[PDB]
Amino acid sequence: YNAYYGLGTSAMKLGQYEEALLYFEKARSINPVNVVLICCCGGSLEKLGYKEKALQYYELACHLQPTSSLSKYKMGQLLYSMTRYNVALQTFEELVKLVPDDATAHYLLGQTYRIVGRKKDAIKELTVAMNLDPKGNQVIIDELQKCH
Amino acid sequence: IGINKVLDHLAPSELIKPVKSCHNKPSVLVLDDRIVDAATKDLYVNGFQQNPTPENLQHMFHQGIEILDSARMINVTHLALWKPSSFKLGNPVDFALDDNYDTFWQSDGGQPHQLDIMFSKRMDICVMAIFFSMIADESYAPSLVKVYAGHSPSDARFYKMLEVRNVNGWVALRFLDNREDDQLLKCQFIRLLFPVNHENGKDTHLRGIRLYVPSAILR
Amino acid sequence: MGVMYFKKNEFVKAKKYLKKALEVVKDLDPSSRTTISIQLNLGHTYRKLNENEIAIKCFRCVLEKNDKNSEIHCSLGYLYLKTKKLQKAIDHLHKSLYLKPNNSSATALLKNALELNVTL
Amino acid sequence: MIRRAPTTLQLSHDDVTSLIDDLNEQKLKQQLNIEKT
Amino acid sequence: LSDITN
Repeated sequence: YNAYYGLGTSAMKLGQYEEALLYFEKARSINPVNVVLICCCGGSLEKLGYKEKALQYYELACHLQPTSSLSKYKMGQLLYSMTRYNVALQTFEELVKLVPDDATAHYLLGQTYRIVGRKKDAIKELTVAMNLDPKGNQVIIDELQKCH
Repeated sequence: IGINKVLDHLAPSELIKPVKSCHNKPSVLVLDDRIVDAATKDLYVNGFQQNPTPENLQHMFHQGIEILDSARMINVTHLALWKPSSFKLGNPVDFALDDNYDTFWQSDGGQPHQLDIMFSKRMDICVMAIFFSMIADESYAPSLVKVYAGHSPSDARFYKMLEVRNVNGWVALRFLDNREDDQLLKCQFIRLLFPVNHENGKDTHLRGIRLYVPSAILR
Repeated sequence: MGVMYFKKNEFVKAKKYLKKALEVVKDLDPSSRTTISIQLNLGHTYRKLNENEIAIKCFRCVLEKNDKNSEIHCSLGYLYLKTKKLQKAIDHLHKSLYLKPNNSSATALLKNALELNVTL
Repeated sequence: MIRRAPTTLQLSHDDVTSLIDDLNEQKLKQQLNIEKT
Repeated sequence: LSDITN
């Protein structure tokens, strides 16, 4: 299955999304129990445009592995794309509970809180993101400025 | 009417030609490393400085390579065909492109030595890197260099002049005269000439040469 | 004679002449690049005769007697994709790619086999 | 004498192309039938 | 040193 996964990735980087999905489905068929492969297939499917099927594969992955940071990250990204911030909020709170030391999680949590509207939550999370990491602070500065 | 307007757009004449008062002389680039300037610092990387010992030259040779490769850039020196004017059966152009100061390439033949750089696909060169060693190779030092440009051996045309006085380091030449909008050169055919060396030399070495162009998982 | 009757688009007599050739050489000398040609030609006639099981068994025999043969593996993949044995088909195609990476029809055959397998 | 190596039949490109086209229309046959059904 | 001038 590793080399089918590699063929799928090689097709994906060249833009042939349907071919990448074709490789990735076989890669699943070999090893049904997986998480990263499921996520890659859901990404290819949403690249094609099948958002509902990507969601179904994603929830299958999360049911199979309840503790999977990347899977939940992809759930949150897709829900943000789909304007489902109501449950995206719980996805991000669970994710930041999983990873407390990652500044990227704090950035997304604060951005979602600002989008939904909690000013205090947004400013607190963005200040925490500032404190943790100054490398990506340029975006964090703008995120504070727009919230303020 | 669409046909008529596009034809004017492809070939503007009255709008383009301002006065047609070109000076037609070849522009000459100054390479001296005793004067400090912002423009010279852009083209001269190693920095302005007795003659350093060869090991110091080797040390600065590596630091120049590292600095040039430090920036976001893509090297395609090995993505092209090379054909010098003549060999000497001791060192082909491989040791010139080996990124090693100790080894080098030498031609042997007619005085106007030619170095051909043919490309397979349309590559957009932005920075051309060349290394000189005036104190290390004073006998075979390149004194005057003329760089051409073109899409084929047929349509080779003059691009720039380069006069050598004292340059013991890497030389960077980004191209801006040809296209101000792109700040890069677009050609498939590049050739170099070395019509005469220092102190009336005969042959010429080439220590280094490089070409620069711009652009969760299971193992 | 079997080869020429095959080339003349008259398969039935080519088949019987190749069967006679095989039965004459069946008892003696399985090796020595003669039975290989006999079996390969007979399997080609059968695959052009639209009967596939006997062609498959003959091709398997010649594969056993000689493994390094890209064309044999492409023919095996052709026969297996004609039937619904997709796993054997794809295995023989990837092997054929292994013996010869730059095969023209093999790439399209692999693509077709994989899309059919995914849709199955 | 020296025996001449017997000629070997070759799997042409044309027939395999014909078969892959036939297979393509074969799978295209029931895809509309599935939608019909 | 070679490179003898005329």
